[PDB]
Amino acid sequence: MDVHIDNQVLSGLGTPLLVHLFVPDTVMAELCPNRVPNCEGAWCQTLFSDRTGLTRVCRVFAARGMLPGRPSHRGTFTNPFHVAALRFYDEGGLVGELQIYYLSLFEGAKRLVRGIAHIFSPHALYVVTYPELSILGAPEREFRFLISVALRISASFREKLAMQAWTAQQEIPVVIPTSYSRIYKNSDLIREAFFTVQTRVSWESCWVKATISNAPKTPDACLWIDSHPLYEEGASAWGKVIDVALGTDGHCVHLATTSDGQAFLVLPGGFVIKGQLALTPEERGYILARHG
Amino acid sequence: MASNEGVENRPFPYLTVDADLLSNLRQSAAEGLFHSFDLLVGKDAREAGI
Amino acid sequence: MDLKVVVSLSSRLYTDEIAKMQQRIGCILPLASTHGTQNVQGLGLGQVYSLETVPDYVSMYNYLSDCTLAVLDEVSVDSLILTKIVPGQTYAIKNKYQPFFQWHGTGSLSVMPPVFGREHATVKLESNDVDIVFPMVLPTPIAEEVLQKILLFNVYSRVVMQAPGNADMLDVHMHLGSVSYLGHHYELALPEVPGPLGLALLDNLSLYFCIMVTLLPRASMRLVRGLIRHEHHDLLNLFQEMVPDEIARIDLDDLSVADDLSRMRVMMTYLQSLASLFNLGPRLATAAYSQETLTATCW
Amino acid sequence: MDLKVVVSLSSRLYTDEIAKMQQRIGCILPLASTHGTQNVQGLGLGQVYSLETVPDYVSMYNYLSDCTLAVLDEVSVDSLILTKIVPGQTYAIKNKYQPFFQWHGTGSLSVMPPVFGREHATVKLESNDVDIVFPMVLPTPIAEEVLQKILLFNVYSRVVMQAPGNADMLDVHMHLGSVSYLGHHYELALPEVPGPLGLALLDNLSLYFCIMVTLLPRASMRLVRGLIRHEHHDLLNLFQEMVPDEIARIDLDDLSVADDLSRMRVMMTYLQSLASLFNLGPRLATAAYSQETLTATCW
Repeated sequence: MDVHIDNQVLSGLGTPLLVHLFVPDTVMAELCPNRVPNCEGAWCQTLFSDRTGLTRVCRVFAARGMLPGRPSHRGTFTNPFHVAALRFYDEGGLVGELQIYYLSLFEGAKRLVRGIAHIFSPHALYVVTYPELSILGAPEREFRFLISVALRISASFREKLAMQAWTAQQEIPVVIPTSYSRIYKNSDLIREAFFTVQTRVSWESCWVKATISNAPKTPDACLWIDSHPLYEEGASAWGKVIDVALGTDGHCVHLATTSDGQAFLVLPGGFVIKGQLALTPEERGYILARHG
Repeated sequence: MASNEGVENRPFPYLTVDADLLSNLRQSAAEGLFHSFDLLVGKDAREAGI
Repeated sequence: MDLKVVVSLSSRLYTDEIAKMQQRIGCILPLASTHGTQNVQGLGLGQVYSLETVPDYVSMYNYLSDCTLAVLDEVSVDSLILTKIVPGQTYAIKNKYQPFFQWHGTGSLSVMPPVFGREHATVKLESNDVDIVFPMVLPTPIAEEVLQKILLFNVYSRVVMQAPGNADMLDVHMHLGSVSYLGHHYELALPEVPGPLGLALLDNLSLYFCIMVTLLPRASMRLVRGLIRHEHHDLLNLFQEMVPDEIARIDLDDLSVADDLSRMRVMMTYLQSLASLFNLGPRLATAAYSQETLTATCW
Repeated sequence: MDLKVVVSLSSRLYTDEIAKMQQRIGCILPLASTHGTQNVQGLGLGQVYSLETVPDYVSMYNYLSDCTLAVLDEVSVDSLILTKIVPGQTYAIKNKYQPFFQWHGTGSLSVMPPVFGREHATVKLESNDVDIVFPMVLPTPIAEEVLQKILLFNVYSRVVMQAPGNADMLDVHMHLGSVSYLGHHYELALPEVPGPLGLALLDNLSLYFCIMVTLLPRASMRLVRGLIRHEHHDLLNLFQEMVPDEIARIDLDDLSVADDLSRMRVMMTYLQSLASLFNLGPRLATAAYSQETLTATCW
């Protein structure tokens, strides 16, 4: 409980009121799979159930510890309707956002530590109370935001196909087996590709990072790619940076976004389709408030 | 140019020549008239070892 | 009272390097241990500073202050003749650094790690697969300026994490990047990532800062809060007409000389201790100098 | 082996001028050059200390840190004789400075510029139209006390000059006039006014100390907030309890990042420059002392 007295000297800087917390390891396993990283970097954020938002309070830098109860394993130490957001990370690039709903922090402070139900992930979360001192719309905004943006990109791809007399060419010199005779059903390629492109949504997708570029000089020479398996053979990876191999390996749909607003759909076999990126100042600003 | 590029310090038998060279010595040495010159202060103006 | 150290080389000279070593006569380098016969790898600073390794400069200071310092005297095809630095002896010194700094009379010289450039102060002897790393001797002002810049960078690097790029470009490479001189400007090498063992100094700094900020006086704050608003001064160009309200909040209470005096005593006593955490470098006092020879007499 | 320096005067002295050196045979003097006879002017402190203009304390500290010290040894119609001060050598000292004082064995002497009137410590040589100024010598603790007290009194005088609301001249003089050490009592003079600006002692240790102590809390909060990790020293955690709540509620988002860097670096430079001032620069010890003779065997 040392980080709690560590905060409160300067805790009043960013935010008026905060809630102390503790997160089990099985709960973190949603954020950082196949790893148990420390949370020294982990920087919080805040979130409101309206267009207004404030972030970057950076509440607690907290080490792992077992709970004061003996049977508490080894967890990570640290309007009633909103989706409060937290962002964990370390010195490395292992970053994860977790959601918390009120009615769990308000009612969870019941009576000095208590378990509460976590609505987003089906596990308990522990809340410690210092003894001396329009429901579905709030989680539904980000989802439809990203869905409509990706659909705009898809419509751009479709119109660019229309400009080419409904044909495609290569821009990545990878020799195909030349055995494609409806094998893998060359139309099913683009059917399943559009499947996975329009279905998948993540706050950390390629165009998210590509919209927000620090410099003019470097990101022009920088590309942001994400390739995901065909027919959901595995998990997706978002936000790889290119300071090609991805055209070679089949069953990987590749999406490459530039800083300028160019998108590129790469299929297995090196074929490239171009699309355009368009975001209004409002959505650009919302993404800048979120990611930055 | 640089001070010591080809200046050998070894103790040769020097010839004692009559004509006088001292005039305008430090100024022509500082501005840089002659390349590969070496200045040695009183602690280092002796016959070197063998 | 008389110390002559010979370092023997297993392999040959390989004349390609001997010319550069020979115009490198009369300069400092720290050696591993004081014996009549030395190892070749312990001689230079090459042990503490591996080429592949990221530089952590406070560790270089710690290594450099511990080892004995030696004056290069003569290079021979198989031999390195160096007399060392006896604490109570006076000897001449002559220096040529590729970052070239001009000295004054009676100016104390500090010994520092070669922060500026690896290729500059290091000579590779690939014949033994070694690299002789010479330390940097600078006038004390520029030395403490550069060390302060190094520590402030080691802090603000941990700070500027997850901030706008406008923090990334400015503090990281406007003041922590370059060091000025009379019509001159030298860049610095910067550790790409914050180095461990550097902030080990900063922890003690935070301790002293907590203890000092518990005992700050009151009247000085009132004087400054008055002088910034009523008058104009060059030292007070920093503060504009607006005051940091922190001073107003601490200032509220009245004055008493009896309170100021004991605070002042303990503040003075805690100011004598900072010279241990600020030096971190063996100092050499200047006795005489000649720009026409670039050969001073340090002490 | 020898270190004596014989100065020859150009003009023959007057009879009145001879008497006071024979009075002040036992006193330390600055010396610009360790070489030959050397133009007369270098010896006195009248170059650093200006009879023409009000001179700062900074020049006197920086000069006495670096310049050579000498002892008057013999005086003749033209000739003056001095003995160089070299580390590791034993000398004899008289207390021919004026501010009457006690001495003690194992006493830690330090050389610092006269805070009192130089005309009280200087002699004017009208034969050579020059002035010889003699530097002050004080044991370490009492010198600490004198500087601390005179700076406190300067701050108080500037405050009573600025805002007459909180102004207690009588209790200021009562608390800062007396100096008590070893059961001995000394009452030192206090100046009448700080003035508009810069009356030969005011600017340096008032302004530097004031701006450093105003900036220290903000800089310390920035550093402590940036420095928390796992591996940091434990005492940091404990001392985080020490800091006041108002210093704890200080905002870091108020001040700009560039302004934060400016304040951090400027305050660090000021504090590093101020620390060595309070170590009191030129230091020496003593073997024994004889009062009725006025003789201190120093080294």
